[PDB]
Amino acid sequence: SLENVAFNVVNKGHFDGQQGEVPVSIINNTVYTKVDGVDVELFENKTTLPVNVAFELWAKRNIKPVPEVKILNNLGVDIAANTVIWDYKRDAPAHISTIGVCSMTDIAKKPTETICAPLTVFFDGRVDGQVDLFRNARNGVLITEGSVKGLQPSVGPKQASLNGVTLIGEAVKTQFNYYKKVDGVVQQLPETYFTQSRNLQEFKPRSQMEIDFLELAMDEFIERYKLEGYAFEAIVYGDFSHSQLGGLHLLIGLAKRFKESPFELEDFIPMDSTVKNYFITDAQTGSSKCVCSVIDLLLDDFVEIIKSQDLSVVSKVVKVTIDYTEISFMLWCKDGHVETFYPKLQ
Amino acid sequence: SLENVAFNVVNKGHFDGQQGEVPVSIINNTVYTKVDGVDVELFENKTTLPVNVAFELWAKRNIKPVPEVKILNNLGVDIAANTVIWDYKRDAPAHISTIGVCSMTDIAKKPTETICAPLTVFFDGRVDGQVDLFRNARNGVLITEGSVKGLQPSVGPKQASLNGVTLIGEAVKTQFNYYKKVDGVVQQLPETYFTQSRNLQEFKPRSQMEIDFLELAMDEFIERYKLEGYAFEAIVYGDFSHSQLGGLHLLIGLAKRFKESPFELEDFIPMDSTVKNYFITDAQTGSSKCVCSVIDLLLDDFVEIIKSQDLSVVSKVVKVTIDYTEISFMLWCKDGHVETFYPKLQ
Amino acid sequence: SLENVAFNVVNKGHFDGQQGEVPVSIINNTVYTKVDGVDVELFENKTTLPVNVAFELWAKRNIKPVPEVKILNNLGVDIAANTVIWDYKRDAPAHISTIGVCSMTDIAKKPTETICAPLTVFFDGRVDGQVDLFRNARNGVLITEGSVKGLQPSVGPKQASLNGVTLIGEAVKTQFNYYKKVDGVVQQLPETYFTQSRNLQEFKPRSQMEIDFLELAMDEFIERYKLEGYAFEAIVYGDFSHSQLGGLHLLIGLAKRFKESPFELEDFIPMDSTVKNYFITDAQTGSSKCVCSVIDLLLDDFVEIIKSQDLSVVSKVVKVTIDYTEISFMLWCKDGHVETFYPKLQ
Amino acid sequence: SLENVAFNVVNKGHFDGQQGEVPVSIINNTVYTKVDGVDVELFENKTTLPVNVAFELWAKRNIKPVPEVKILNNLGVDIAANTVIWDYKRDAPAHISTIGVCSMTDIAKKPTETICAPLTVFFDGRVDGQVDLFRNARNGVLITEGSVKGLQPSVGPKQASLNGVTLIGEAVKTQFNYYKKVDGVVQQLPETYFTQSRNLQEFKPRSQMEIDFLELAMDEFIERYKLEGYAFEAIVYGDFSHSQLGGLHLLIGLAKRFKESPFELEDFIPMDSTVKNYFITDAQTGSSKCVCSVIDLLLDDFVEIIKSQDLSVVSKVVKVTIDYTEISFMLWCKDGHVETFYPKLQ
Amino acid sequence: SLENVAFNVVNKGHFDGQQGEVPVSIINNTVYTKVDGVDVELFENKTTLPVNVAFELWAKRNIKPVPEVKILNNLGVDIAANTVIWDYKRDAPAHISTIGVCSMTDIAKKPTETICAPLTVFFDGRVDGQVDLFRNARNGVLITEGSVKGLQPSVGPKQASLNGVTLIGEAVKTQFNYYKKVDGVVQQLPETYFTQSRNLQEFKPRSQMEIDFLELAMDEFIERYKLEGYAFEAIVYGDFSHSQLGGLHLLIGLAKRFKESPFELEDFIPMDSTVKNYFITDAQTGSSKCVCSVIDLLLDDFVEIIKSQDLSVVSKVVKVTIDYTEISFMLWCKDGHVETFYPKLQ
Repeated sequence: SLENVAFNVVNKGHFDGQQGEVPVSIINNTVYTKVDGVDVELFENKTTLPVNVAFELWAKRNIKPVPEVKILNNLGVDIAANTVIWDYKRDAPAHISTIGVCSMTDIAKKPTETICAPLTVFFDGRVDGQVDLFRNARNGVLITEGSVKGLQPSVGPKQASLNGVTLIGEAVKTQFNYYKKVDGVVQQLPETYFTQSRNLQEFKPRSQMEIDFLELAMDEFIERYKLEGYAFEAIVYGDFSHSQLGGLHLLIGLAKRFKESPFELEDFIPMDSTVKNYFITDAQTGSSKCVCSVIDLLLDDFVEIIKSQDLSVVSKVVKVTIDYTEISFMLWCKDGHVETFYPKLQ
Repeated sequence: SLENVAFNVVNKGHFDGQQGEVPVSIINNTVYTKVDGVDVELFENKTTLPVNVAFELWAKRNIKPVPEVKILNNLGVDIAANTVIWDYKRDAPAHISTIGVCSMTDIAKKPTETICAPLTVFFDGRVDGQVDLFRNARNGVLITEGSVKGLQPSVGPKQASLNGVTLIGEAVKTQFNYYKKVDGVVQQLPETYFTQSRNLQEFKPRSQMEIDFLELAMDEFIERYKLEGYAFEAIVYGDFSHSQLGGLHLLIGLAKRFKESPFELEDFIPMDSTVKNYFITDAQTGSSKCVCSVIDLLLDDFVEIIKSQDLSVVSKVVKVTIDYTEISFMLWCKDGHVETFYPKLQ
Repeated sequence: SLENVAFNVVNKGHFDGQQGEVPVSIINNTVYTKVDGVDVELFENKTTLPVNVAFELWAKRNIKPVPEVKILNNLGVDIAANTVIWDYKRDAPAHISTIGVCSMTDIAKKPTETICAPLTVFFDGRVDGQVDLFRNARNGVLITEGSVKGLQPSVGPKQASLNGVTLIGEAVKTQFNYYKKVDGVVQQLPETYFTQSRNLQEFKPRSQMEIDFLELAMDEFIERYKLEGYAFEAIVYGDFSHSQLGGLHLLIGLAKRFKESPFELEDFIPMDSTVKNYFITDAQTGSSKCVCSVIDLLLDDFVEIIKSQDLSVVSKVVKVTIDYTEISFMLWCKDGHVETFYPKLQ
Repeated sequence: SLENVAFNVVNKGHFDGQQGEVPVSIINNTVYTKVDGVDVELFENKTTLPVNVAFELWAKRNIKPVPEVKILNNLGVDIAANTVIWDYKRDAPAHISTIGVCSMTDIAKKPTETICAPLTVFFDGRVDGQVDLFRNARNGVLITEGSVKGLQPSVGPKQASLNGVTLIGEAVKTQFNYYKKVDGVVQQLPETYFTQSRNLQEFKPRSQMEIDFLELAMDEFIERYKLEGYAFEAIVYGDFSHSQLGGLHLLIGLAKRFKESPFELEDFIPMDSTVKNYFITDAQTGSSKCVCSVIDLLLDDFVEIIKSQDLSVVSKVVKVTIDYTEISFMLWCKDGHVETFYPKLQ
Repeated sequence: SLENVAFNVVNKGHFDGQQGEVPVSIINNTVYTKVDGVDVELFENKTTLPVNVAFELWAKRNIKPVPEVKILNNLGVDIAANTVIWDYKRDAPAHISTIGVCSMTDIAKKPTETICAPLTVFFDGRVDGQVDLFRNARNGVLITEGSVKGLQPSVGPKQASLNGVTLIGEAVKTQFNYYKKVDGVVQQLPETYFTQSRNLQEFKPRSQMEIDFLELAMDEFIERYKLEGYAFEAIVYGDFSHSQLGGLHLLIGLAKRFKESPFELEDFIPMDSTVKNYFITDAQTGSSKCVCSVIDLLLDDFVEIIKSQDLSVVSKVVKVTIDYTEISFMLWCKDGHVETFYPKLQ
């Protein structure tokens, strides 16, 4: 019930299944509740769904640490089992349909129904009975905080999403084991690098090499870590000398530049992806690139990736498994050294 | 509950207090329900209220014969006791607030609370206990289908409103006895004429004089009923010879003209009133008046009113009690005969 | 393209696949085009879809005679193959998804894809290759204007829908042969009666018994056709003597009453169904029923149905196959004669 | 002022320049006023303009007989001098800009400013000083009810538009003399036929030939008026024997067909033009044409036009001056008789 | 007038009663004005009121230092006398109705009318004649910057709200004397603590103990101020070791934590109250509580409150008068020391 959902929201901050109702008014894609005679905004609908439907899905969103939406997208997750994964990047539910959550968006009450068999259902082992549900599911992705009998685990990212806050858990567990079934057969998830899901204005180094990159100058870091011939001056640090911005394809380089000269990042596709494209405008020099592909990889991981390449090729597409998906990089080299390395197709 | 209100609407045509819910989507000031996977419109909000609030008030509207909104307005009714009077002219609730109906519009649960004491509460004797509630109310209007002990009744209009259909009841009782209390004192409602609440395109004569007016020509009807010197040719039949339309202040004359030449009536204040103002454009001659005051009185009643006037005055304002309210008419006369008679202030 | 769709609409009345564009402005769920410098409304979105999506689906609607939406719903049709069935009752597409029509609503380009296998796809034999597509479809409904090799046909209703106009075709063929496949197996469609899809204000008799019903009085028609003991006075003609309206469950009886006394029909679920529920208010007597189940059966067909019943039962649920679906009727009888016969569950 | 405009609307039906204000609430592209504590709708914005701007322009619309919008469009009128021409077909102002009417839409206060020199300003001689303004205007169209010194008049249509009602005036003058200036030079308006601006459901014959067409059968009318060899059976009466509707390009033929069999006319470009295109669906036969060009010419005028053609040509484009604009007709003939005659380019 | 209100807004920043008008366009719940031919946004309606009504109320808001909305709510203020109190937390007027401000929201022109007698009217002594109006008011709250003859004052908070900025005035007076009348009798306002209305990201200590709390560690501050046995480690500093966040019920503790580790505060009821509830998510540890009751009391005041309690009780509800209202705290103790102290009912 709309009024019951609003009662739960005003009294517990989210839907907890408590009984009770409050007066609700809907207007301008917004849900208001009346507190002491004055209307108070509870929810502004930013989705393509009806306002009441979006309000109910947002109230019933998972408030426990959940995998980032990019991870679920790369795993082909189409729907979640008896929960709502809220996409905080889009301010919308991460999946079109639900299973036993909202009457307007449900396609089934339980993930065992025939409509969910072709779909890759997301299962959370922390909920009782979902491991068995995944065991009997034709297609599904399972996350657990521990081991599963007879199933080889895939270690996921250290970080997870908690109410829209991406963090590495200390008081809560955010590292999950990932399991995937396709057509009833348990798959072996590929060995992968993971993006760190960091922010430009709140960048924090997670390794010694990243610390050195942030504090040391360009030449000192390049010489210290034996990174001559890999075009780190352009790929990571970025070139701001021409009207068209060069390189700057790692979030750590953008953060280092932002520390000295705050610039502009236009996120013209505001969603959660392994590779993010930005319309970057440098506020100090005026160098700008309309499509700048940025990936937030650990600098140690990116150094390993670039050093594992074969430099004796002019043009070559590099396939790297990042966040359980294959990211294709363009590798331009000359005279046995790198001239360019960015995610292709920007 | 919104969903429960919609369940009642889809299963019973209105709110009947039945338990159950249906999937509901709200968009574009419209309430949709999902029937077999496709959204079906249940209600389009034409009010100034929030869409869900208006939907709930419309579902809980009185489906029994109720007094016309103009009658309640003339009696000073500000609010109804535990019911919603729906104004079908405005497609909106007839009163801003409610008593024990909708959480968003309620000012009280029962009419006995202190907030309802200054307000003139509408009481329906057909509902059990409302006669006693009116007896203890400081201000109120009571309607009954029978007598009330110790209270002198006022006979109201023969017709009432049934789901937006104004009719004189045959299988149901539409004539009510009216009682009014002001500051705890029972008032004597004035003797009044009543408008017939008829429509232009569905006009039906309710008296022999009206039949004669509709069939007989102007001169024959005027001579037959001894109506010489009262300007019936202009006041009732209307003058379509000049660019500015003359007279035509009785609905029966407009209906007679519409039978021969269908014309235009712009209702620029679409509400329920004893006197209606129209922007009339005659489609045959081009005569038009931007403000034409029309009252739907019984022709026999209007003849009595015009013949009860004193013709030996040049200009005089005539006060007639119509629908429990005082309607002021302008009476222009010359040489002991009427030149004009219309509701004043148009 | 939105602009190309609008170009086709302004130049051909619907989408015909012609190249060209016109200036388009979208506002207030409405599509406007500019003709000679002034904006002209092309489409008002009454659906739950985005305005541009609904505009494109409406432009690409089938303009050939198509089965009524109620027939497709009773056959379990979930989606149409490479066409849009427009539901003119709801002013919306009859199906949520499309196959190769609109990028925003498509789930597949051709009905042969895996996503369409569980769905009952609607196939039109008048389109080249759709008979073969239906032959290879797991679930589907096929309509043809002629015979299909090896497939036993089911004769459908005489009438079809042509641009929202239900008619029995003379210059065009509106009677179709119906074929159904469930899980790859051709089904035998049950022998059924068909509703006539007539309107109250435009009722036309399609049989001699209907003509007699319309012209003859109650007693004369009942005695002429040997209809004593089947409660035709209540079930068909209707009882307007009490406050609660009695019977009136056939559209022909409502039309006969409307001819003498125009009344009110509130269609509180405005969709296309075999059985329609109305909030009926009789304008002459005041008799009203909030839920009146009305079915537009041929009077000869209804007489056969009521005479095929076993009168020696007090209460019995009658299952009649109407419009390829099972309609359940309540049959109350006493002393070997009918007291009541209406669609159950109103 | 918005509130002053609403005061004028509620007290006079339109803007009359009276002082005073009323409480106004704007919501959902609708202007509401509060009468006795309840909001009453004054105006629903159907234009592309802001709701308050459209409300002000609608209140200040010309309430005197004005030329039909199609006539002003054919004369190239871009703007009106100190008045608003309301297009009742579109429920919008006929011109984008105004001169001294509304602050949001004004481009000038008087038509003498430099911005109005390239524009063809509409002048009304019935307003004092507008004849002199037109005399000094570079581009303009003048209408008068009488003669103008030194200017040769062009006799316009007998009918005009009065508050959205097209009529031939009896108590008011609706026939105007038309004058046009282009680049400061008085033009000679071409001799033209005029459309009658009649409606399908309210068709009234304006000539003896039209009366005969309506009452007499096809063969009798064709033989009586010597109309053999001009394909009147198809062009005017229409062919309903095939799936594609044939002919029916005169409003009188559509009205004659509508008298016997009411059909469907989808006006997919709802504006005012000399030639109207309809998506016609015949409800009796099923014959339908998505683009049917219909012109409402006097039948005597159309007979003269078709008889003034040279029948000894296979294909020929006929240019007819109708409503001060050149309408191009396609004329297909064989063996010295007409096979087809419709407005070209439908 | 809407246009006059907009003129005042564009020329003075708010309504000052100046004459003049500017072109105004209303669309999408937004008021635009035209400056040099381009529309400029003046106001975005975030209220439940009509856009023009909300715009007028916002323009006429009090721009002088006014009591915080929480204070007026705790005093039972229902309406303000001839002024608008704008609630900047909700971006809406603090009261539903007005007295002599806006025609659409006024219930009276002066606070002396009968409709305002049951309501607690807010009076501002800084406006001439409002002290006398409060003297004759049945129910009211009066604020003055000085003494009132014969009335015992209540010293209010040091801070007030100035155009949405809460500050302790230096060039202006923000400390008011408060007076309350209920049913015509002057009340004695209870002795109370006052919240400091500080922000998390702009926290500034207002006492020496607060400075020590911010700079000193947990153990040093607890030992210095003799705060052993009152569970300051949990109640104020907060526990971030478990998945469920513990304590953290004082804004100073949240600010201290935010200084070291910026976290998330979801204000799911965005209004002004003495006790605020937040959905807190700690970005460093992952500890989160969906309902965290936070009160911004002076740390010296909270120490006095917690030390004035009787520790020899297991469970006890503590009633503290804060901001002229009774705040109920839960006090759990064991072995003569505090285990928990938070506002109850979160």
